[PDB]
Amino acid sequence: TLKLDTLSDRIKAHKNALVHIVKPPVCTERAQHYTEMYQQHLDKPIPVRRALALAHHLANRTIWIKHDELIIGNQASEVRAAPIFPEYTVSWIEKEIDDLADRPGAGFAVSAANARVLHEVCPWWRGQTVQDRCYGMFTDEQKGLLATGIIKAEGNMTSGDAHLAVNFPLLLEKGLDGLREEVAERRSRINLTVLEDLHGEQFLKAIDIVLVAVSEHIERFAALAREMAATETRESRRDELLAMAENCDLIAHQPPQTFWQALQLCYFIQLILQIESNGHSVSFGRMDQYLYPYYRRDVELNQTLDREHAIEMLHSCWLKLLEVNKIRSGSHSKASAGSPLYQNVTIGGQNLVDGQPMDAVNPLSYAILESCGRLRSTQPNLSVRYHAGMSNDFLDACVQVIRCGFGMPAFNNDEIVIPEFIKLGIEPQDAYDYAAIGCIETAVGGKWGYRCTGMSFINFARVMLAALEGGHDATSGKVFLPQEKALSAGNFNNFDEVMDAWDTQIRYYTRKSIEIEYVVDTMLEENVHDILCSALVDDCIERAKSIKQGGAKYDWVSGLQVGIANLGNSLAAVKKLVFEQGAIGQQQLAAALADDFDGLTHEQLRQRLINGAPKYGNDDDTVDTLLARAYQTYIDELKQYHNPRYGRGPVGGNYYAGTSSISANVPFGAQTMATPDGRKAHTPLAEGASPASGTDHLGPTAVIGSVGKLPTAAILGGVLLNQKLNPATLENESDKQKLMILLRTFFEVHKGWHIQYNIVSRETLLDAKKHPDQYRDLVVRVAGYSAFFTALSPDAQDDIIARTEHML
Amino acid sequence: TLKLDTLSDRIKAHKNALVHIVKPPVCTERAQHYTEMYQQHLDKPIPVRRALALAHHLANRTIWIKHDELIIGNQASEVRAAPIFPEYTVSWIEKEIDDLADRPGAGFAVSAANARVLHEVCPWWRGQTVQDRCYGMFTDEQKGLLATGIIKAEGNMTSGDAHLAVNFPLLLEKGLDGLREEVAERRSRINLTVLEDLHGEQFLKAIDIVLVAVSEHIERFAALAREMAATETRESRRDELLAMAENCDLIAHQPPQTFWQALQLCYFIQLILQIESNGHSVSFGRMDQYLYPYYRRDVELNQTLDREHAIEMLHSCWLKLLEVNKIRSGSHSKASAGSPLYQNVTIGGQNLVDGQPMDAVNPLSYAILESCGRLRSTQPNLSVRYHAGMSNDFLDACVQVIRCGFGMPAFNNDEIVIPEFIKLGIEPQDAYDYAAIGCIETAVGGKWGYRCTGMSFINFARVMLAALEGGHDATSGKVFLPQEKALSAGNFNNFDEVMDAWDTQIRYYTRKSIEIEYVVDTMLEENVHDILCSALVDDCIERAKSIKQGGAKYDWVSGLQVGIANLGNSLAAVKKLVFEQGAIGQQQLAAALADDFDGLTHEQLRQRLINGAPKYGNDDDTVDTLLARAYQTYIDELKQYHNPRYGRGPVGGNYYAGTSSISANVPFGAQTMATPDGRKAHTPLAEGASPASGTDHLGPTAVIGSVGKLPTAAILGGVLLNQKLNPATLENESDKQKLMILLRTFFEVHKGWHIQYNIVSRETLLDAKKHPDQYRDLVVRVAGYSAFFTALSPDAQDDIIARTEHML
Repeated sequence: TLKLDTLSDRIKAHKNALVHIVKPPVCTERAQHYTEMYQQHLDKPIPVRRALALAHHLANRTIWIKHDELIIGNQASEVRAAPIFPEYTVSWIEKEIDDLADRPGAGFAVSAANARVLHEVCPWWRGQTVQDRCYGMFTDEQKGLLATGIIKAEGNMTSGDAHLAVNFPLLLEKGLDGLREEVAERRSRINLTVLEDLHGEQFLKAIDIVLVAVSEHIERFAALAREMAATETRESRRDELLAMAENCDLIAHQPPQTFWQALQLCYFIQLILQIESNGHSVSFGRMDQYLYPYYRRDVELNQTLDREHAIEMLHSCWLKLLEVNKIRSGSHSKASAGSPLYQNVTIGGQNLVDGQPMDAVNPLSYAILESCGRLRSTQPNLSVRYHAGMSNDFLDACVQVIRCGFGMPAFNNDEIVIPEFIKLGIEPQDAYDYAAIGCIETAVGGKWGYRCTGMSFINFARVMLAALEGGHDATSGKVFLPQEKALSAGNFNNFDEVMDAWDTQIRYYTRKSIEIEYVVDTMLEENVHDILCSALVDDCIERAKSIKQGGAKYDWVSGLQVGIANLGNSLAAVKKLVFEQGAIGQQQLAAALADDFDGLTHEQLRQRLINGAPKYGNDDDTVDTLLARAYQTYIDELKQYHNPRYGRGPVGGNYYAGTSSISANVPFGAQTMATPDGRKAHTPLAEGASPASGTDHLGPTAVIGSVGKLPTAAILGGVLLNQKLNPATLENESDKQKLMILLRTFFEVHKGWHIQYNIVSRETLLDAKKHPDQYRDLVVRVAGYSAFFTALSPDAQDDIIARTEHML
Repeated sequence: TLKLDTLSDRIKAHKNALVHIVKPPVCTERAQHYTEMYQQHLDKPIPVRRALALAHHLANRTIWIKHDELIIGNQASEVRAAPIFPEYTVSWIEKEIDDLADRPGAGFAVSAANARVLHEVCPWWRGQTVQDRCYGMFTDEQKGLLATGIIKAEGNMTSGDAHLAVNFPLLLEKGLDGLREEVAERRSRINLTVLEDLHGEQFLKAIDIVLVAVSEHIERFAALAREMAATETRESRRDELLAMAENCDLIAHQPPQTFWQALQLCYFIQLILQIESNGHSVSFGRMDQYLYPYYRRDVELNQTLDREHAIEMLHSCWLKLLEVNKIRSGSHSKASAGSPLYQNVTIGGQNLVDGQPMDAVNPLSYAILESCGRLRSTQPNLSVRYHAGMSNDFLDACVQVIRCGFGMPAFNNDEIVIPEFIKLGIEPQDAYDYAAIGCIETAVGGKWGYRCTGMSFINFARVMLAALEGGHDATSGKVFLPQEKALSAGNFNNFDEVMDAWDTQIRYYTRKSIEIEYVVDTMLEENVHDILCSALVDDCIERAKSIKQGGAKYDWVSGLQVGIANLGNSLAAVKKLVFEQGAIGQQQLAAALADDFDGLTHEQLRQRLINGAPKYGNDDDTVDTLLARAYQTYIDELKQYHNPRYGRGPVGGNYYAGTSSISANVPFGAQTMATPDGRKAHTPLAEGASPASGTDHLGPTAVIGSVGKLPTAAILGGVLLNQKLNPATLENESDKQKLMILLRTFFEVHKGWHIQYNIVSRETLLDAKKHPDQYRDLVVRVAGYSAFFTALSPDAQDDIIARTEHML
C-alpha cells in the first residue's frame, strides 16, 4: 500500500517552478568555452583538446543552487536552459537562430545577447562539425538518399551518441580518486616507443584532465553551498547547505559513505555526462541495486535517515533530471515530441548470484517506484524489469503507480532479454544485470557501447511504396533502385513477385543505411570523443581508447524501422484485394495511390482497403505473419554486416532490429504518400510496433497476440507496444487482477518485449488542448516515454488523441 | 675515353643563368593555394583535402618555359624560387620573415608583395602545423631535450619526409592512365560497410584526384609549348616546342615511347613530388637501368636520336634539378650548407637475372656519367654502385669524371649493401636493385618507405661529455640522466666505469630519441599525407594507405649520430692519459674542460690530449676499436625498438645506424663545449665518419683501415668517408691506377660503405673566398653531396679548407 498523493512543499514548489517554464532559454556558455579552448588548443590531440574544453567550461561556467534543492548541480546558466553543442553541427542553428521561439512544441527563448554570441561562435565551426565532415565523406548516392528522408541519421549527425548507462557501481566503489589511481596505474604501463601506447597515452591523459576537473567542480559547488549558507537566514536550510558542502567535499574524492552522498555523486556524473555531450537517453541503470547498500544502512539498519526523507532526496534528483534540457532542429524536434531526454531508471529484475537467479526487488525498488508515483514527473523514465518470480505485492505496487496517470512504470521482460542476451554471447551474470536504456531498448549498463538503439531510421512504408512501383519514391520522385515491376504497369504476375520486390528494395536500403552509419559513426569517432563517459565504461581505461573506438566490453547497436503496421497492413491488402481476389486492379490501385484517393470513387476503393482486408493487431495470422515475413528480410540482411567497432575490442560488434522510433511516425508520415492500407498521403504512420490507430477492433488480448508474432528475439532494440485505457477501466480490484494476468501472460507466454499503459480520458486531452495553463502538470505517454501534454505540438497531441481506447 | 669539356650554347647559357642567381626569390603561390583549399575543404578527409590542394595549385600556379630548355616544368613562379610549405611549420617563417636576405649561406629575396602574402597566410596555420602538433604532444622531458639540441629532429618537424626514390619503372610501364586503371580496379574492391575500406576509399579517391591533376598539368604545359611556338621566330626552337607539346600530350596519359618522352615524364614526377612536398633527397634511382630500353632503341638500335642530343636532353634535366630550391630556418640551414636538394642518380651496379648476378653497366650508364662530367653541376648527385665485376673501362671513366673537380661520382658498394640487405629479409632480386638515396644512404627504389636515413640527430660528443661529468650537459646546464661519477669529483675508479657511464647515458638518449621520432612520425602520418609519392611506391595503392601509414613494401629508417671521431678520440685520450698512465688527473681534465683549455697551462694539457694519444684515422686499433665499441652500444640499443610502421604492412619496420649528418658537425660543434680529444669549445665536430681534420697523419690507406673497423653492416644509413686530394696527385696514369686499386681494396677487402673524392687546391678555395664573382661555377664536395663554393657561408667554407690534404 503506497502513499502516492503526498509531496513536500519543497518538492511542490520546485516541481511547479519547472512545469511553468514553457519557453525555456538557450545558454551559450558551453558553446563559448568549447570554441575558446578548441582555438587555443588546436595543437593538442582531439581527446586532449576536448578534455581541456570540458575543464575550462566547468571551471568558468555559471553554477548555482536553487529551489532549496537537496541534490545540486545545474546544467546551464539558467533554469532548464539548453546548452549549445557546436562540435556536432551548427547547420540548423544558423538557419533557425531567428525563428526558435515559435516552433510548435520546440520553442526556445534566445536572448539578444545569446543571439550575438552564437553569431560569432557558429561560423568558426563551419567545415569542422561532425555533420559537415559527414557530408565531406558521403558518396553522392548516400547524399541523395538522406535528402529524400527514406533513410535518416539526423540524430547521429547532430548530437553526441549517449544511449547508455555508465558504470555507477565502479564510480561508487572507487570514488574519483580511485579512478585517478586506476588511470595512473594504466599510464605506468605506457611505452612511448609503441605506437598504440603513444595514442593510448593521449587518451589516458585526457581522462585524467577530466577526472581532475570533475573533482574540482564538485569542490566548486561545496564552496558555493558554504557561501550561500553564510547568508541563509532560515536555520534549517542553512544546516542543509552545510551538510551538502560537507558531502560534496567527500564525494569530490572518496567513495561516498551515505545514501545522500551516493545519490549526489551519481547525479553529478549523470549531469556532467550531459554537459560534455548532448546525447540523450543517458540512463541511470539499476539504481535500486547499486544504491541499495547505502539505503539499507541509512534507512533500515542504522535508521539514521528517515525513509520519507530518502524519498525526498530521490524527488530532488528527479526534478534535477527534468531540468536537463536539449534543443533540436525544427525537423528532428518533430520526431521527438515533448523535448524528451529519456533519462531511464531501471528497477526490479533479478540477479545471478553464484549461478542461481534471484529476485532483485528490494525496499529501494519500492521506495523508487513510490517516489515516482508521488511526483508524477516525466523524468526519470521509470522501467520495471518483469520476471516470472516477481511478486504480486510488487506487481500490485507497479499497477498502483500505473493508476496515477503519468504513464509509468513501463515494463521490460527478463523472460526474453536474458535468454537472448546470453545467446548473443553476453556473460550470464552480465545478461542478468541488464538495464533499460532511454525508452525500451536494453543493454548491460556500464559495459556496453553507445546506441543499443538509435542508429539510422528507415521508412519501411516508403520502401514498400517503391517496391510496388518500379523503385519510384513518390515523395521525392527518385528511383534509387530501378525495377521493372510496377502497379501502374500492371506487370506483376502474382503476389510472390511483390514480395520479391519488397525483399530486393529493402536489401538495397539496408546496405545504404549501414554505409551511411559507417560514415557517421566514423566522423563521431574521430571528432567528438566522450572523455568522462568513456572513462566510466568497461573497459575503456584499460584499452586506453574511447567507446567509439572499441573501448566497451560489449557493442551491439540497432537502427529504427518505421511504419511497421503500415507495411503489414499494406501488403495484406494488396495480396487479398488485388491478387487473391482480383477485386481491385493493379493500375487501378496505382492510380488511387498517385491521386491520394481523391474523388468519391477512389474514396470507396480506399474504404475497401481499410476494412475489407485484415489489419495487424486483430490476432489475424494472415496479416500478422505476413508482416513478420516482410520484416524478416531486413533482419536477415543485418546478419551480413558488422558494426564499426567489430574486431576492435568489444564482444559482438553486430546489429539487430529496433522499433523505438519515438514520434517519427508523424513526420515520416508527412513525407509518405498514400499507402495501400488506405492511409491518406501525409498522415502519420503507425508508431513503434503498435497497430495503426483505430484498426484494432478485437480488444487488447488480440493486440498482444499480433505483437507476439513478430520476431521479438531478433528485435533487441525493442518492440514498442503502446496501449490506452480510460481511467474507469482500472478502477476496481478485479480490473487490477485483469491487467496483472494480462501482463504475466504477455511476458511469460508471448515472450513480449515491453508494455506501457496510458490511463487518460478523451475529455481530459480535449480540455487541455483548449486550456493549457490548467494542465501544465498533465503527463501523457507518447512512444516509450512520458511528456507534458501542454508542451506538445497540436500534431503530436492529436496523434495521441487518435489512438485506440481499449477495454479490459 | 670521354669528351668532358664540351657543352652546347643552349646548356651553357642555361647553366650560367642559374649559377648567377645568388639571392634566389621566395614564391608564395603554393602557400596561398594550400591555404585556400584547406579553408574551403575543412570538411574533407585530410588526404582528400591535400589532394584538392595540389590539384588547385597545379591548375592555377604560374607555369613557364625558359632558357630554350628541352625538359620543361618549373617548381615555382620565378627561376630557382623556393616555394613555401606552411603545413609543416610557420614558426621559423614568422620569426625570420624580415631577415632572410642576409643569413650567411642561406639568403633569399622576399619581395614586399610576397612578404604581405606570408603575413596573411601564416597566422592561419598556427596550431595546425606538423611542428605545432608535435609540441602539443611531446612530454616536458622530450621538450627539454629538444631545447638543448643534444637530440634534434628539426628536419622532420619542419619538412616533408621524402628521402626515397619512387617507382619510375611502374610509371613508365603503365603511364598515368594505367595508374588510374589500377586505382579504379582497387576501388572496385572497396566495401563501404568495412571500416578499413571506408578509410582506404578516402585515400584511393585522393590518389585519383591527384593523378587526374598530373595528367591535366602535363596537358597545361603542352598548351604552353604551343602558344609559345606560335610566337617563336627562330624555326629550330619552334620545332622543339612543337615536338615537346606533342610529347607532353602523349605522356599526359600513355606509356612514353621515346627516350625524350620517358625522361620528361620522369622529370615531371620528380618535379611534382617536390611541389606537393618540400622533403629533400627525392632521388631518381637507377635511371641508367629503367631508361636504358628507350636509349637502346632511340640511340643504338634505330639511331633516330643522336647520342650527343641524348646527352643534351640529360643536361636539360640536370639543370631543371638545379632549379629545384628549398628554404630552411636559420638553424637548420647551418646543418645543410649550400642549399642542397640531394637529388640522387644511381648508375652501375648489378642485376639479379634468373638468380644469377650480372653487371648492370650499359651505354646509358656511360652517357649519364659523361653528361655529368661535361656539366659539372651540383645536381644530380651522381652515385656509382661499385661491384667486384665492374670493369676497369667503366671504373676508368668514373675516375676521368672524378678528375673534373666537382666531387662526382661518389661510390656505394654492392659488396656490403646486397649481402646485408638480404640478411635483413629483402628479397634478393630487390636487394640487387638498390639505389643510392640523397647522399650515401641506400634503399630499394620504388618499394621503400621514407627516410632510409634522416631521422633524429644525436650529438654523441655532448652525450660523452655528460657521461664524463655526472650527466651534466655543459652547454645547457641540464642533467637529464643524473649519475654519481664525474671527472670533477675524481670518483671514477677506472676506465671501465667511464665506458659504463657512456653506455648508460647513450641508452637513455637513444630511447628518448625514439620517443621523439614516434611523436614526429605520427604527426606527419596524420597531417601531411603525400598523395602522389604514395601512389608511386609499392604497395600503397593495393594497401589503400600512405607510405607513412605502412604502405611501403619495405620500411627501415636511420637517424644520424654526430661526432664520431670526437667520441673515439676523446675516450682514447682519457683512457690513456688519465687512467692507463695517471699522466693527467680527473679533476684536472674536468677543470680544463670547464675552462675551454684557457691559459698557457691548460693549453699545454690540451696539446698533450691532441698529440699524446692516438686518433681515429691512423689505423691504430687501440682507438679505432674503442670507437667501434662505443658506437656498438647505440647500435645494440636500436635492436630493442621498432619503427612506427612495424606490423602495419611493411617488411622490417626497424632501425639501423647512420652517419650522413651533412654539415651538422659545424652547428653541433657550436653547441658542444671543450672535449678531451683537445677540441676547443664551439669549434666544429668531425663530419660524417671522417677523421677529425688534421689528425690523420699516416695517409689515405691508414684512413680506410680505421674506417673499415667500424661496424659497417650495422650502419646501413651509411658510413660517410670524405677525402681531399690536390689535383696534381691525380694527374698521371699511375696516379690513376693507384686510386683505382685503393677503391677496389676498400670495397672488396675492407667492405667499405662509400668514398667520395675532393680534387681541389688550397689556393683555389682561398682565392674564391676573396673573389666569389669569379668562381660562381666552382663546385666543392661537402659531406655526401657537392655544392657551389661561392654559395657557402664562411664557416662552412673554412671547414672544407681545414680538411686534411692527402697524398696517393
